Amino acid sequence: YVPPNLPPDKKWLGTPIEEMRKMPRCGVRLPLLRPSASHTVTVRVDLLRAGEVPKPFPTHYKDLWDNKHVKMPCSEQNLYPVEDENGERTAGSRWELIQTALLNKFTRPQNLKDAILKYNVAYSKKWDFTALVDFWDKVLEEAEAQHLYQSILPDMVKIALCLPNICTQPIPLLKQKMNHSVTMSQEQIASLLANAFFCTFPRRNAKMKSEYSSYPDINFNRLFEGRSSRKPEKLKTLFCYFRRVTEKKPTGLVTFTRQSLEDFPEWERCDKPLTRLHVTYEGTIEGNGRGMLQVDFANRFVGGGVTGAGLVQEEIRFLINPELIVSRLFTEVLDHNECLIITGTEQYSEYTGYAETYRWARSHEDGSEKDDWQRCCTEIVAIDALHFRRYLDQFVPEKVRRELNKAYCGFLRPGVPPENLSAVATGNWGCGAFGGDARLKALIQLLAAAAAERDVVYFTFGDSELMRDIYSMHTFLTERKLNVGKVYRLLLRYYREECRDCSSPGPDTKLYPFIYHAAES
Ligand SMILES: Nc1ncnc2c1ncn2[C@@H]1O[C@H](COP(=O)(O)OP(=O)(O)OC[C@H]2NC[C@H](O)[C@@H]2O)[C@@H](O)[C@H]1O
Repeated sequence: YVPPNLPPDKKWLGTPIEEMRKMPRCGVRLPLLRPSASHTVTVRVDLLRAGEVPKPFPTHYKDLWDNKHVKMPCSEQNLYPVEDENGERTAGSRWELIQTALLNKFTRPQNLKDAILKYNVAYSKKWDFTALVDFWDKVLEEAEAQHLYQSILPDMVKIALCLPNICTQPIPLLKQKMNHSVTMSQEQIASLLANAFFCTFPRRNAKMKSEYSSYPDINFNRLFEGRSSRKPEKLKTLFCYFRRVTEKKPTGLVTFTRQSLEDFPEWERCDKPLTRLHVTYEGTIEGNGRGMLQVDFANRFVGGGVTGAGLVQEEIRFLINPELIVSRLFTEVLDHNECLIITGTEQYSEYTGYAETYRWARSHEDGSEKDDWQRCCTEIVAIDALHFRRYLDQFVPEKVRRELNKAYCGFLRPGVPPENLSAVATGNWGCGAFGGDARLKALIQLLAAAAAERDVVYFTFGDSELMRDIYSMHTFLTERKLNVGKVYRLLLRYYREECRDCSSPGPDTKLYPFIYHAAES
């Protein structure tokens, strides 16, 4: 069986995009946003009104310095040792120290550094600031850099130091196995990120295995190091944010939910049928999946290398929607059965390129209308694929079972009637830096979505052959009436037969050919 040749000029195939369900239009009436055992809410829900920056709850700063919550910098327990009159050691408030370090003009880059390091003295002789020093003096002109130091940086310091009156409620850590949600103000997030920018957060820098060894970086220290060329475009994009939220205090709310599923489908038996597909080689997930569930091609440590190294799908999403970065403050690494769902973040910048082609394009005025909880109508899910080192590895059932489960966990929304759930807006998940095969993930995903009762929208990101092969396969499986079960079974029939005992680094027969042949020929 060789697949039927399809319309050679057309840009998309399958169900027309504008027929897929999308929020807010498809959404269930959200209930009274109340705090609960599983939902921390850090603003005044009674006072919550369109256009008005939310008042934080409770009104005055309550601190928790422990292993259940973020260790806020401004805590009275954030200490450093100090010699007294006699030489005997006492503790000094690190917060005060920070305050009086950052309340100074920064008229050169050397100053900002001096500042950050005044509290981070252990890393005086470990933290490179080239990238910054370069950005300020060489990449930004007299005009731009003047606006940065008498305006933006001081504005950032203001919201940074207002933290205790902004994030008055303790932020719990979203640990492994917790099914928990946090919802906080865009304003609150900007304060924390401002703090992140000034490398303010305590106990989050150990090379040595610490308490937070299990969590991603959050201080921005690494954005300052290296002779890397993409650092500046990164800075341009984050300042675009810091400039937008200092000038006009944002009035939205944002929700982070960790999801852990303990019980999965018995895929061999799964009776549910395939869902509707729309696949296109133009568009992008952020660009075109307006209203749908947009996937983040995530690292287990969420956000990937946004604070320093990387600059691919996730890092990019996290830069254009910087409010996602704060997820790193409190989200432990993802186990194989976990994900992070962020409803509410805004897009502040537009871009061009990818990896080392990345340029900051312009500011973006996010268009998304807000929901019942004053959260933008855009829901990202971060799911982490496996980073396959040898290409065949991924067809081992265990590897397929897993990628299936992750995808599932990221899509499934327990309790929710399918007819309310939007489409999933995805693409070549795990088939870039993580080096997996697109044709397989495509299927896997398409199977998981099926199991989740969510229709898919796949962006092939330029690859039009993929658009066809994808589509061809979807339509072949569908007209031949196949459920998730059989389609899974065949994937293992593929392993046993071409992969299990394979001399070469690649099989003689690719997946789709094999599947086509193995069902109806
Ligand atoms: N905006 C957008 N829309 C749709 N498709 C995209 C987009 N950007 C990239 N892609 C496609 O998806 C592929 C995957 O991007 P990538 O970030 O390389 O996804 P992976 O899961 O393979 O990489 C994961 C790791 N990299 C960054 C994260 O920290 C992960 O640790 C990429 O090569 C493209 O073909």
